[PDB]
Amino acid sequence: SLKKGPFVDDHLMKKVEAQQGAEKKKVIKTWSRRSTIFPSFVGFTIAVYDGRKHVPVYIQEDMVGHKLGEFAPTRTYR
Amino acid sequence: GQKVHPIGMRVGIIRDWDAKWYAEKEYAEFLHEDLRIRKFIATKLADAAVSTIEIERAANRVNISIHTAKPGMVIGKGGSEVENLRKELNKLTGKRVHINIVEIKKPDLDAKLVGEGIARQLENRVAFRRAQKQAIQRAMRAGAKGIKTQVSGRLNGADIARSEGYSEGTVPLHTLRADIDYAWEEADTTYGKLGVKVWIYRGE
Amino acid sequence: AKKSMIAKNKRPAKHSTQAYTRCERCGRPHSVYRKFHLCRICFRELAYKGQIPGVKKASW
Amino acid sequence: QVQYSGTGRRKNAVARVRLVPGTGKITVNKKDVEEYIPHADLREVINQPFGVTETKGAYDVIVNVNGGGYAGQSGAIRHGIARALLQVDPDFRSALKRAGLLTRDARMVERKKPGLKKARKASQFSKR
Amino acid sequence: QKIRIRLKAYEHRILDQSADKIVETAKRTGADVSGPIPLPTERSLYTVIRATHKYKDSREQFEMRTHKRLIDIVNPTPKTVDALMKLDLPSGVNIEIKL
Amino acid sequence: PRKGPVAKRDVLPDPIYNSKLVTRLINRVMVDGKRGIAANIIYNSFDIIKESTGNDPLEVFEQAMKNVMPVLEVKARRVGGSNYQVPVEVRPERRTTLGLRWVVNYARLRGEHTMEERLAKEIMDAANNTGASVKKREDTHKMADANRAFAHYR
RNA sequence: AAGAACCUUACCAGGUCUUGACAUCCUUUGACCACUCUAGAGAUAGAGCUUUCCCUUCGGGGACAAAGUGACAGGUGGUGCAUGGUUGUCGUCAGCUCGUGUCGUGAGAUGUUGGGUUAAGUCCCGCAACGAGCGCAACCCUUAUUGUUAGUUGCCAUCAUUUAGUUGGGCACUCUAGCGAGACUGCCGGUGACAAACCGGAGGAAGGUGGGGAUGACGUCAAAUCAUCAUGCCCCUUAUGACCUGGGCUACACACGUGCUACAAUGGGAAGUACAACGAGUCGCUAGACCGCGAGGUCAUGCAAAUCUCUUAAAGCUUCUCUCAGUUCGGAUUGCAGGCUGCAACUCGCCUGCAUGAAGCCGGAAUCGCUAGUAAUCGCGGAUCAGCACGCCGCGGUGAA
Ligand SMILES: [Zn+2]
Repeated sequence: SLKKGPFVDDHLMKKVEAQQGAEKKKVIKTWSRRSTIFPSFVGFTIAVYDGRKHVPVYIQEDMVGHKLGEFAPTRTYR
Repeated sequence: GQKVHPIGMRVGIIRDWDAKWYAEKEYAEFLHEDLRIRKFIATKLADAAVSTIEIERAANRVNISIHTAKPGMVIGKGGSEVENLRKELNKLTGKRVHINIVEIKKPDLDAKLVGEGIARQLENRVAFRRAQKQAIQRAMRAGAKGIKTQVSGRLNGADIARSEGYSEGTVPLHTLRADIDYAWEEADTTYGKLGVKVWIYRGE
Repeated sequence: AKKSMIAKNKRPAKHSTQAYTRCERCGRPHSVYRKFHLCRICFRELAYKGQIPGVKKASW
Repeated sequence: QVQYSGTGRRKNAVARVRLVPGTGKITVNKKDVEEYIPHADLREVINQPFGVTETKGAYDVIVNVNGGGYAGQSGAIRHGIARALLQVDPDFRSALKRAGLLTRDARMVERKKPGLKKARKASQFSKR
Repeated sequence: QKIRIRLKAYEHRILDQSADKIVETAKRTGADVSGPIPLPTERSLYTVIRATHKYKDSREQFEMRTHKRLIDIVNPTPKTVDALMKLDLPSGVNIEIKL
Repeated sequence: PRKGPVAKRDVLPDPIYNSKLVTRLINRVMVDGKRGIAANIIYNSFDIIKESTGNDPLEVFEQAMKNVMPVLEVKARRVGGSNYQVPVEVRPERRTTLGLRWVVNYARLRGEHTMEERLAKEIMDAANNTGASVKKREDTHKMADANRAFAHYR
């Protein structure tokens, strides 16, 4: 709902700037709950620290319509 | 709890607000300003028996007026302690500040003075019964029409609490034309906290 | 933990959406009027004292 | 000519009526009874002061009235008409007052109460 | 006529007697004054429960009746302007002259 | 209630027909305080009465409210530990009230999508003494005096 | 809890402190800063001008840093059965007491009991009681009519008008708000112990406490609140205190209390077409004009308010379509595309459009509210809010057994 530009977290943007032309690091120990995906992100693996532990997961090219907070749920109903 | 402040019942009917103001768009500043001016007075109220502080508003001159039963003990030496009050006071406000000393008379019929005096005597191992009796007898003999007094807390340094008091003179309360005074005071000896309440009536 | 959280308002916030309002003489974060900077009941207690200018009891 | 004024009040409304001899007409806010006011059939209601006082007319009406809803301000027209008919001839007062229809309804909307849901409606309360 | 004054305060007898003093100075030191026009007395409301922790079924409501006063003076002299901008007392009423 | 009797809430007749009974017919049908719709359907129902086989519709109303309106009633009482009943009298006010009550009961579900020929043919056929409401009155008279036996000694 | 992205929010997963985040005192004091960058999930470590005496009497005093130092600071950690304070309920029920006289060997009683009436210990008759006080009632506020005083930002009766009360004029009306009058069983008839009292009649705007509020005695329930505050005692006080990031606290196999919209034709859809009152406002309400089906966007206008704006009120009324169906009823759930606010609205915000179109045709045993402008229905306003309402408070329209 921000058609004046979609939003990325800036230190995560700092690390993706550090690692696009360089090689890639799977360890990204932060939240990234304020960072969407658009197709210039595919290939990185993110260990989303959901405030409890961190959840390593990579990026798909159809994992592109949305942000970076789906894959570490904080409910755990079982 | 089902009873109401008569000072709340009679404000704006037969008595007035203290901070006689009008304040459009600058109200909270003067509100907490005046509340802090109210808070500083604990140096006086320790031993000088001030009762009320009527607070006025000039152009930009700060105007209060205190009421105590000792005129000489607040003016000090020649007018040297009142100057000390102005000096410590103008640091707090930062405005043209002026204080008035209006000597209130007849301390034998108020509520805050007599009640705070007997709240002082409750600390000094005094029989509270005769304290109530001597207070109501000295209040009646200065001209009155009724006194009610009641004390609550851990009385006599003991078990489960009480709430009682003795009262003389036919005081009306549920009417309006009252001009009566209410005051609440705290006093601890060593066991928690004890409180007193006090009532008068002086015509209409 | 009130006395640190009294000072929590006395600093500037990290950004705009945290400047919450509370009472001044007490520190209740709830039910404080923004006009008088007093809470629910400290307003009520000072209202009976006849010390706030203006306010009376309302009946009609 | 001589104008016949009339005031009108009912149910949080206000009606100023100006009355004049003529053919029997009604103009409310420069409009007829069926123009400014819809379908409502208040012929006996509005012209019932013409029931016994100059039956059934015929005088003409200019009136400027606002406030409230539609029927409540129409109830204000009785005051202007019957009051003005009193102003013309005092001798019709008894025949009106035996049927009444002159005194103001002193009644309007009830003050609420806090705690209750309405002015007298209490909440549904389970026994326990 | 190039002078008009408003008095917005609380106690209406302080209000209208101070209005009477400035109308006194007006019709003494000039001419052609209008009346003391009143104004529709705006009123707010407040509402606080009668408890501390529970018991929502009993409250208490307070209010703020602010009376307002309005006075216009027609064709004055600058001498009564000197009287009006310098006379100040009482205190609980708004003191502000306008065009 | 408990101290004794009470007032009666006097009413005023119509703008046209000048009848308190039709006024009561208006104030029974009025749902949620909307008097415009009830007035429209009642005057148009009298217009439908006046078209087909009707001359004085107040009088066909009065015939209908002769032959639906009762003369007796039952009342489910109790005396000393059991639930009984008794054939009871009726005031003329409650007599008209129960007549209007039964009519507006069967004026609900005739089956016509007209909101008023159910009403019109209701009071027509009640003046013709047909439909279920006149038979409802006759069943009320039927269930009366069969319970005369176990209620004449109380 | 009158507002629950983060904060609030004490519960946790990490990463961090020890005279401390906040107070007072001694010594050096001391005019203390800010900004930029390097790096963190940040809070913070470091480098760059670095904070700079307001009376100088030849002696210092103020803004606070920062440091030594301990006095210490601090705790939403426990005890409503240790408490002050404040509050629910009996319940606006109508009782509760004292002086003098008298009776009783005394505790004590009488009064305050009997007959009538009221909302009432309200009032009458009677009786060894005669009176008084706290209560009830009244004195206060709002509303029902009218007079005076003051006529603009209000109104337009007597004149000209347009986009108009506009412009000139007027204060006639209406309205605004200070003071007044008016209603007290005051009078007629009947009933009653003639008394209290009940009903009918008059005038009157209002007749029988006009309508409505505010006002809650003696006391009961060791009722509720150490989490607003204060507060004895107990315990922590290199940690139960302190700092920050990220998450909850509506996760749900289910049961309960309160509320909203339906299950249609007294209605649904399409078009045209009238009338409120309370309030709210400068970093806010937006006039007018333009763009988009839209939510909204732009240019830009009046206003610290009887002037300007929210703000044409909804239900109304007059036509046209639908013709009793799981249906033009219903709009739950879901996809897509959008707006709005903050730093982003995927956990967890509000709204718009398009696409689907459920359960659901008045509900068992039981159960709730209500006595007249009320019940039922329909809109509107704001406290506090950045945004966030079926909740709460308040106003008004229609209006019944
Ligand atoms: Zn407070």
